[PDB]
Amino acid sequence: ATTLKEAADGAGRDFGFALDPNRLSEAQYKAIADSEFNLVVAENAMKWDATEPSQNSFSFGAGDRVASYAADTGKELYGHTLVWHSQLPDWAKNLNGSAFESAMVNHVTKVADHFEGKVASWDVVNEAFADGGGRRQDSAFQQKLGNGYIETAFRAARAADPTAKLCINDYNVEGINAKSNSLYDLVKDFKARGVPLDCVGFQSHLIVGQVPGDFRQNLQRFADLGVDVRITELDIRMRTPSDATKLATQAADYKKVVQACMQVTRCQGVTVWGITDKYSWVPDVFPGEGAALVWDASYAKKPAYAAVMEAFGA
Ligand SMILES: OC[C@H]1CNC[C@@H](O)[C@@H]1O[C@@H]1O[C@H](CO)[C@@H](O[C@@H]2O[C@H](CO)[C@@H](O[C@@H]3O[C@H](CO)[C@@H](O)[C@H](O)[C@H]3O)[C@H](O)[C@H]2O)[C@H](O)[C@H]1O
Repeated sequence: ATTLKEAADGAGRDFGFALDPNRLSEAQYKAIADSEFNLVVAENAMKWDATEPSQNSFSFGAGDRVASYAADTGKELYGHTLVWHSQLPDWAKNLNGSAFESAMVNHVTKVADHFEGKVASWDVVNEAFADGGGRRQDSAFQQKLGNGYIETAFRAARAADPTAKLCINDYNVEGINAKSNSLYDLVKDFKARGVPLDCVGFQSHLIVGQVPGDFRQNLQRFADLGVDVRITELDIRMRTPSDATKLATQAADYKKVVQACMQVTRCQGVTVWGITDKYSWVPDVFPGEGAALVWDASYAKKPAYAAVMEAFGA
């Protein structure tokens, strides 16, 4: 293999990236997107703010651009995300009770219907749980609808799209801890009761030198509930600027994550949360952190690149 795409293809797995469709007009970004990945997810274009800016008025141009990119380049398309507490438009936050429930249901229905037969899998619900266990505490969905909203969302998604793989996605659930235990309980419950649910996403926004040693064990116990698993938003951030030591540790870390996936038969693959450090979300959220991706800000391959290739068995 001479590309990460070839390595993943050869392994029978997915290697994806988070796309900003506006960056496709930057030819270097498009060249790498085209050649190095066999799956794409919209970094932002399919979120609620991006798709339903006012009640029952939809703006699918950006999401369609991502879908068309996937179809044109023959990549799997992964859908992110139907229900998420973050970036929720004010019009939705202003609704309550049944009016809010109906807005959620309408959103799930219209977005899943719009992309039906193009999007292969959806993050139906994103970030429902709390670090330390139990439900997230700053969510409009949890606060207005309570525990049942997750099941409502999954059933609505299946009603709209009978075949798409329906996933729940979260972060800080890579190791076995109170948060991933809560997520595990729900997955087991849903499968026991026949609630539509096909997959679990592990975001894997990790810090350099801190990959959970129990990641494989955790992925495996989820797979054993009878669902697929996926590493959905991998990046491994360090204190900037990078140096040789940090880049080597980061490379080792990428290898650890991709190997954990390789070691679990139902792990569909790994998606990294962007292409280049140039555009990574990390520096804006974490002051003085960054350099989290496989390409640097000048689109040079970092040591992480060879580590990913090696881990896919290339
Ligand atoms: O936080 C990282 C992950 C965590 N898991 C779920 C996953 O969805 C999340 O992704 C991040 O999700 C965040 C919120 O939706 C995104 O951050 C938004 O990213 C947007 C686009 O970069 C930012 O706003 C943009 O600013 C630009 C100014 O040059 C404008 O061009 C855009 O129109 C404007 O929307 C928003 O302030 C910011 O809130 C990040 O790009 C995206 O990487």
